[PDB]
Order: sequence, then C-alpha cells, then structure tokens
Amino acid sequence: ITALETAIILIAFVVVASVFAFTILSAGTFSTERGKEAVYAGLSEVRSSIEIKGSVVIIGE
Amino acid sequence: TTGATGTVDSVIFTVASAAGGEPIDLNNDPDDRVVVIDYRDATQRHTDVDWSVTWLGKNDYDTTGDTLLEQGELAEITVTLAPTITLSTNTDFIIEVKPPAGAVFSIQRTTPAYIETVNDLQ
Amino acid sequence: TTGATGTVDSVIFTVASAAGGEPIDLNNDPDDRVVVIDYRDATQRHTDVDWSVTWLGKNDY
Amino acid sequence: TTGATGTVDSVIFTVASAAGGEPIDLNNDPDDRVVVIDYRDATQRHTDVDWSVTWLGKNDY
Amino acid sequence: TTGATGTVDSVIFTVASAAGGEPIDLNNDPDDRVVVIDYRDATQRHTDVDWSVTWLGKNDY
Repeated sequence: ITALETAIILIAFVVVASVFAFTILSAGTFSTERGKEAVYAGLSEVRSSIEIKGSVVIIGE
Repeated sequence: TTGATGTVDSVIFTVASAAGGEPIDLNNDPDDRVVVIDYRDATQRHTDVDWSVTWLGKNDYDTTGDTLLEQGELAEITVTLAPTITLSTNTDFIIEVKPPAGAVFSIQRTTPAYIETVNDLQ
Repeated sequence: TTGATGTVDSVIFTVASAAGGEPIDLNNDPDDRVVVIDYRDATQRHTDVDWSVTWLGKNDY
Repeated sequence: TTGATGTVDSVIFTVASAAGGEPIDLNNDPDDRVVVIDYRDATQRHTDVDWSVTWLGKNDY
Repeated sequence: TTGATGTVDSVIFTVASAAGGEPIDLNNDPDDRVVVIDYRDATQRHTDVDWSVTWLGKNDY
C-alpha cells in the first residue's frame, strides 16, 4: 500500500519547505534594511561641508 | 526631557500588510496578545514590553470590534519607555517584533546628540 | 495673516501617475480614506489630517 | 565580566511550534526532562546541562 | 638628520570609518594584530612591520 505511506513522506517535504521559506522571509527583510541605511548615510556627509568667511587675524602678546 | 542630557519617552512606527495578504491579529491585551516586542541595547534588556495601537484611515475596528489587519488598513504602534527604561543621547537601541507567523524584523537606530520634543530618524 | 509674525493657512501641491501606469484611489471621505497624510515639526505632531481634491484638465470625475 | 578577557554567563533564545502543530513538552525538571541540551566548543564537552523556561505572551501555564 | 640624509621612518597618517560604519579592530599587539602594514621600495622590501596608534578627540579607548 503506497497510499498511506505517501502521506508521511509528503508532510516531511512540506514542513521543511515551510521552515526554509520562513528563513528566507526574515533574511530578506534584514538585507533590505541595511541597503536603506547606506543610501541615507551616504547623502549625509556629502552635504555636511563647511567653509571660511573673512580674513585670518593673529594677535601678538 | 529636552537638552543634551535628554530622555526618550516613546517610540512610534506604522505597519501594514504585505503582498498576498493574510490577516494578522493585533490585539494588545496583556493576556491575549500574540505579538511580542522586545527592547535591547548594550546595557540592559527587557522582554514583552507593553504597547498600544491606533488605527488610521479606513478601518473596521471603530464600527464593530475587528482587530485583524487586512487590505487597506494601516496601524500605528506606540512603545512606552518613560519611567522604567532609561534612554538618552548618543546610544544605539534595538526594537524587535515577533509576529505569530510571517517574518521577524528588527529596528536599529541611533539617538541624536540633542533631544527635542519630536525627533525624526530617517 | 501677513507680516513678520504671519501664520500659514494651507499647503497646496499637485500629483500625477508614474511611468508604469496603474490606477490609485483618491477618495477623501474621512471613513473611506486609503491615503493618509501626516504633519510634523520640531514641536508638534498630528496624524491623519483632512484634505481636499480638485481635478484639473481632462477627468472623469 | 566585561572586557577583552571577558567571560560569558548565559545564552538565551526563543522557540515556537512549526507547521503541523503537534504539541511538544517543555518540562524542565531534572528528573522529568524529555529535552536534552549539550555544550561543546573545542576543548570540553558537557551533556545534559540545566535550563529554565519563561513564557511570553498568551499561554496557559 | 637634515641636508641629504636619512629619515625617521615615522610617516604619520590618520584614518576614520567610512559610510558603512561597521567597526574594525586596531590593536597593535604583535601577536594579536589583524591589520598588516608592508613597506616597499625599488631596492628593498619589508613585510609585517610594527606600528603604534594614538586616539584623538572623542574615544572609547
């Protein structure tokens, strides 16, 4: 009887596919977040420059 | 409290369903919740903190009783940190959310150097 | 109100569909909204404020 | 004991039931365990170490 | 020495973290270093030369 044998095998493949699918979903979320950080981080310092105005003055004691 | 030695009061963010939607229960009762939220940093750790939810836009919660999250709904979540958990400037923290089914995601940010009444973490 | 101590009344902007055309719903009824608009500042915060829609040019409204 | 010569004190992780939903027993009494936990790194090996359980969220415990 | 003579092979330079921000070690222990510095020239070659670090501004060290 291949009939009720196959049920046991079939469940095994389903659950292992389920746990694999769960891991991929969680893994994909982490990677997306990190890529988001990099772009926001990059735009920050490019904008952050400063500059000098006026002449330089020295004082002698 | 504002200033260079400020103190964070609460953390706010919004969630929504994903592609191929399937409802998720968002009941926040302390004895019936199925969504657990944790707080961590490099000094302390607390598990199963308390949170409240507010529904924005089209919802079926205000009419009958519904707390499932399905297509077209948008929920706001607030985690309170005021008296017990202490957090201040220049610190890294993590908020971790564990739904009963689906994906587990985290939230890593960094408190600014000068805390104001409302702050944005792009 | 105008002057150095003026006060803002409204904020206006226009929108249009993107390249990969796909319809979106712009119903503004307070109980059938699917588009949520928030306001923020360094002092305040308000969520789900109310807004109006006016259609320009060709339309089926 | 924090530092460059630190020392670990505990290891923490959370578990949940998978698809299929057949319940499992999580009793932790040293004489009624049915779940066994081991430790090995590269210079020592200990079997059947002690552990404790804390339930989060909805439970019937 | 000055004129046309030797150089204290003490070239100094400063480093800082990039956009990604994930840190790396900088202990200069000869038995524990993970950053390797080499010197090269048209006449000679020396590898894994030793070096010292000094922290500036705001440091956890």
